[PDB]
Amino acid sequence: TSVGGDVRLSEKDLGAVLRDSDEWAFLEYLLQMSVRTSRVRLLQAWHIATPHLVSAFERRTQGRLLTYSFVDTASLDEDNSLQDIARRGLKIPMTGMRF
Amino acid sequence: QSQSDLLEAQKMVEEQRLEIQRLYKVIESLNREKSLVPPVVLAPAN
Amino acid sequence: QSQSDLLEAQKMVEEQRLEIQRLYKVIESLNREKSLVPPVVLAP
Amino acid sequence: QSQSDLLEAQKMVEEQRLEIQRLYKVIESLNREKSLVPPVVLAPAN
Amino acid sequence: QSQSDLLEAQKMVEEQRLEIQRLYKVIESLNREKSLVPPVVLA
Amino acid sequence: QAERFPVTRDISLDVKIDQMKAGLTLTRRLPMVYGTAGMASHGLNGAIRASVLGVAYPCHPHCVMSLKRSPTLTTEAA
Amino acid sequence: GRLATFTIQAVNSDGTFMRSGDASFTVYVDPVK
Amino acid sequence: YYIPPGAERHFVEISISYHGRPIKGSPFRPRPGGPL
Amino acid sequence: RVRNRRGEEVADADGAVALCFSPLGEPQYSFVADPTSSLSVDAYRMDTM
Amino acid sequence: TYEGLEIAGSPFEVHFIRGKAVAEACRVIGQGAKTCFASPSPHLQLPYVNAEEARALIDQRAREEAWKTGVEGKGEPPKPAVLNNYVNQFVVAVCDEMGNRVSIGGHRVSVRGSRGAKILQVVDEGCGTYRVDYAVYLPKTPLQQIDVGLLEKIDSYAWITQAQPDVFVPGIAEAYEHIESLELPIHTEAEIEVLLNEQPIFGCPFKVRICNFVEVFNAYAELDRRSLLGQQVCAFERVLEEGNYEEATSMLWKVQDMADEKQLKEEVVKVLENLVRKQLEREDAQKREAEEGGCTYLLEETSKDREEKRRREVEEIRSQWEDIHLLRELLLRLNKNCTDR
Amino acid sequence: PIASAVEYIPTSAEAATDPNALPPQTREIVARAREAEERGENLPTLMKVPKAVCRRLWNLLSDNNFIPLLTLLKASDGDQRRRLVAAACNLANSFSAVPDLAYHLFRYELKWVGHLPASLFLHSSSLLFPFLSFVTSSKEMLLPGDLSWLHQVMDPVLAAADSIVASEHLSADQILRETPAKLFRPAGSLFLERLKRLSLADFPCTFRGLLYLLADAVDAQLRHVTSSAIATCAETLICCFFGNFILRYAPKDERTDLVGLRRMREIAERSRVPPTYGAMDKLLRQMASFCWEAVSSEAALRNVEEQFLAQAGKEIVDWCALQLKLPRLESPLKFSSAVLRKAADEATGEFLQYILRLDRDMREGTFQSGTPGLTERDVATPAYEELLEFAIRASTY
Amino acid sequence: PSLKTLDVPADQQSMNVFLTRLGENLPTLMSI
Amino acid sequence: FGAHSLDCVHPDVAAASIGDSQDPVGLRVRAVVQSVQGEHLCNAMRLLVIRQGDPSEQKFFAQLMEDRVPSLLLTFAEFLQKVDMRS
Repeated sequence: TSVGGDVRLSEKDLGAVLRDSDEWAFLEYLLQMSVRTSRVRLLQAWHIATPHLVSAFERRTQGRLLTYSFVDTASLDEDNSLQDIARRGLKIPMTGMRF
Repeated sequence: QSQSDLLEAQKMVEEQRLEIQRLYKVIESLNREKSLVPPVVLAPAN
Repeated sequence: QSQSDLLEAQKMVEEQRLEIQRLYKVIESLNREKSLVPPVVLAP
Repeated sequence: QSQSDLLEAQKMVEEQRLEIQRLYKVIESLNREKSLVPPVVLAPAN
Repeated sequence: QSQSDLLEAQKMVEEQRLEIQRLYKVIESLNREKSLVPPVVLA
Repeated sequence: QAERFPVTRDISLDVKIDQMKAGLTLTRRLPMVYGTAGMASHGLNGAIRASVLGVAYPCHPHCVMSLKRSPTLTTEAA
Repeated sequence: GRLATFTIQAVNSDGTFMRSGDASFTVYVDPVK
Repeated sequence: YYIPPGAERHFVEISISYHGRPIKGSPFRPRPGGPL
Repeated sequence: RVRNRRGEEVADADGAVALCFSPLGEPQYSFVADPTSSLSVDAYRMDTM
Repeated sequence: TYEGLEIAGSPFEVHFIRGKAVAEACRVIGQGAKTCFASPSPHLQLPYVNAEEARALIDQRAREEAWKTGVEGKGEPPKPAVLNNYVNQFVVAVCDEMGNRVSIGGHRVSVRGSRGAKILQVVDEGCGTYRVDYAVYLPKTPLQQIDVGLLEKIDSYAWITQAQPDVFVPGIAEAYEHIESLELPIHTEAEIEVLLNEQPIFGCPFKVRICNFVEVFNAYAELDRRSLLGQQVCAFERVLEEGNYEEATSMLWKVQDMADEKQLKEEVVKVLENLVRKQLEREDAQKREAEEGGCTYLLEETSKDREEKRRREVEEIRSQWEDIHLLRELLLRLNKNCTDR
Repeated sequence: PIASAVEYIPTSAEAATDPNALPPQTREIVARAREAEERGENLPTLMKVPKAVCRRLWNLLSDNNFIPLLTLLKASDGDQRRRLVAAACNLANSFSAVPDLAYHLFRYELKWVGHLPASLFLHSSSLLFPFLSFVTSSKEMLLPGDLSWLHQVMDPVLAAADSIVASEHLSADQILRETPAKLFRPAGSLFLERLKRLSLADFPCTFRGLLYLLADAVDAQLRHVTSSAIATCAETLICCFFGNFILRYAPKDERTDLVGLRRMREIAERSRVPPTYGAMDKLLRQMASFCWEAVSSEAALRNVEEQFLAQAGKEIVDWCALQLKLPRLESPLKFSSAVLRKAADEATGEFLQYILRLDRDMREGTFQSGTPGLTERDVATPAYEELLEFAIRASTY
Repeated sequence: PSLKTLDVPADQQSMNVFLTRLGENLPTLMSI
Repeated sequence: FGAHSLDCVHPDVAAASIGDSQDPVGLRVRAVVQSVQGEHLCNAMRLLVIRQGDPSEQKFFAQLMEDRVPSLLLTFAEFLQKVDMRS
């Protein structure tokens, strides 16, 4: 939640999600379904999945099942700051992490 | 602290030497290729 | 000797940095001075 | 005294002449940049 | 022989003293600018 | 002949400097007679590759048909 | 352990150079003890 | 080289060497100096 | 490389080697509240990374 | 340890050295990535200053003074101004590919700042704590067009979003959308680009926001009042509001006359006669081509006479370019003076 | 939108260590590169006349005891002569034939001045002084170890000159308008004192070699080391070796017309021998001037500066009379090879261009010889004609 | 941090002074 | 010594170069050296100037008596226990 250092989320790094697009409709529906209320609305969205992490995820979960899930960034440990998530891909501690 | 910075130093010299090696390859190729570019020829319509 | 090897090696660090500054000066020279572009000739 | 000068003036001439050679290269390095077109060469028929 | 090369050296050196004035007047002339124009006029 | 007429020398030279910037070194390919083959080099996917990368597919820099640049010939062909 | 090379050019007794190349010039190297 | 106080009966050797190839007498094996 | 009492490089010497680690020095820390105004890069990261 | 018993001498001292310092993992620490305090530009160009500024002001002030209103004789302080040159600061900490600081310096960090930013130093400070300190310079003549009302609003938007993003406040996103659509001079934003081995670190480009639009406007307007021209400007602006339009416009005739600088004019005039004299000389050389075309033809040229001819032709184009540039410079300067008047 | 004002131009800075926390050795190196960007030789530290052309040119230019080299070298007049004597030393350094060049240039120059008195062998010749000036006082011939040794002997002497300037508060105008013997007398005595603690063995093996070569050549064109050979080797030591160290490597809006004038004063003041250094060189020239007098000897020394210059001269005579007369030590001529393959390129380029220009100079005919007595027929030797055939062929090759 | 200038904003010489801030007599000695 | 850098100093002439620049820092250095010269009976002690980084270095460190030289690898501390258990 502290975006690594004091850095603004720019556009040359991790991309922006446009307003009233079909990604601004997909993130509304899958989140409003989990909370079951319409009083949840999004004001900013970003895209984190680099093609390095997409290819690594596809090779690992070949034949598995894929679930969409949310994780709170403030409750996330400080080493999984948003700058490091754009590099490594949300490293798992040896004690595991829930979803 | 002097020893930890010392073993730091040979690794930094080695990494800077690799970046020198990359730069000498690019400089050599750019200088060699900067005589064989085909110059463009323009002619009037009328 | 531990400190003297530190100052001589940091001297080599400043050697390699100044070389990196300077080869990048030739790199930004060739890119930005428009010598990697075809010259133009006006034939009739 | 006429050899202390001509060993002072010859250094002055030689140092400024080598500085003239850096002069023509930094003039020509600017010229090409700040310019808005690769060298234009008018080539008519002899 | 010493003065035949001293008048050569002094006349030469004053010629470059006017040329330092001539030539790094031009780099300050050129900085001072966004983009010049081609010298071609054709016609 | 296979070294002085390569398949691709890429669109420009500023992209060579870009690949050095935040990237890797440069590639040297040597003369090579046979084995410059497959698709993706000069098949019909070389045309799709040339349209994407911004270059020309047959004989990458040009479509050479003569031995000298002739203004006279282009003026008479206009 | 590498070459140590020097060039000897034969000279006529008056000063001009013999551009023919017919003169043996043996070289004996003596390490002084 | 130094041997720690309490580890003098151990196996101790020194392997001074240039780039890849050793020197005369490596893998040098020093013996305990004083008695016992 | 394993050896016996005099040293002859025992081959049938099935055992186990462990690499337990320990730290060295004095236990340092820093907190610095709002490490951004004072440019305290030493303790901006909270587990002193 | 083998079978739980120490082997050889095994307090084995192990050093650990971090891996390759990847550029995009470096952190930025400080307020210098959100908030840049603008400063007056040293590349300012006030209108022209001459000696009759003091003579016209002293004569006019002491004519109203030295009798009843304006006895003076106090030595009142003119209050010399308090312009602030701000040096904003932020520190780039170089880390490796899993987030550990580099213990010594020596890396390549180049910082380039555009649209107002002027990077002064990037200091090593021993261990890698690369400190970038900069100053944002705002241009003079576009700033005075925008009123204080718009500059104050932009100042308040940058103050509230210096820590929390634009999302957290209810309305800032359409406020900055309004600001970009106000399509105004000054970028209202400064650019900083930080590169390690010339690769962009995370969050490049840095868009720092200015929070002194009010302060640099007040300092610039106070500098215009302090300058000798603007004292005469406020002299007749006080005249118009009370009335007396004839004496009001007479100070305009006076100020325009002394801002119609004579010295730059006949330097243009004299070198203009010099250029036209040169033009007549070059076709006179075209005339003497026939003069040395009706003679010689049996008096042959020498090898150095060709080489000196090439030298005089090159130096003739050099001198032609020299006095044309001088004219162009004088003309641009006179154009500035005329625009100001 | 947005006018192109001057504060919106992008500005680039750079990472640099604070120059108060750096050690002085890295401070010297970082500052040396930052002065080298004004000088413009920041081209890469690693990086065409064929080798057959360069070899064949030296084989012709070495003919007949170096007559085709020193005839062209005398035929030039005042600026190409400096470039040909520079190219001669660089080409001789490429093939390491410097002992052969030095031996035959000393013989030919002394032959040409042999009818002329002994006191001015060095100072009325044409090529003897510029040859030793370029061999032992140039960037592309002198060794970095030789520069360090030349620093040692003369830096406490020049610092003593600086200290006597600041102690008496002498202005820069007063140095250049007063005799150098009046002001810098203690510092000159320091140079006399340091010369006696020096042996020729301590000289860095190239100065001793050239002193030995010039001694036997002067002894040849006088008639066992004679007294006139003592004085002329002292002349090439104080005037040409040490004198060419002080006057050589020794450290320490507005209109376009006005900014050019402001900087031109700066670049002419920086590249300028300071007045206390130039006057100290003048004193060393005057010490060598009295060297000939003490050798030939009285001459009525009525001053306070004249006893000092005569005693300086006589002690220089007594020092050079001993050290030159010792049994000949090993004296190998060592020279820098930092620029060697490139230095031979404009060397062979300069001779091949000069032979072609001189041929065109004689054929149409405007050749003014710089040497008073060397005519056109001495240049029209058949050896020069065969040099012309090589220059015509090698222009295309 | 800021630099205090009383009119005529800071030139390059006065600026770099602030950057570096932020980041018996001799004649008897010579005669004895 | 009047030298601009360390590589302008060499051991052979730097003994005679002390105090020649007439700067009170270096003239004090000559005062200290000459005081040690005259404190003993004879004024003839030859002075070497040994920079860090030369082959002539070990003449200085071998006279460092608390330290450990090639001849004896004992400090003054370690020699003191060895004369104590042997006593």
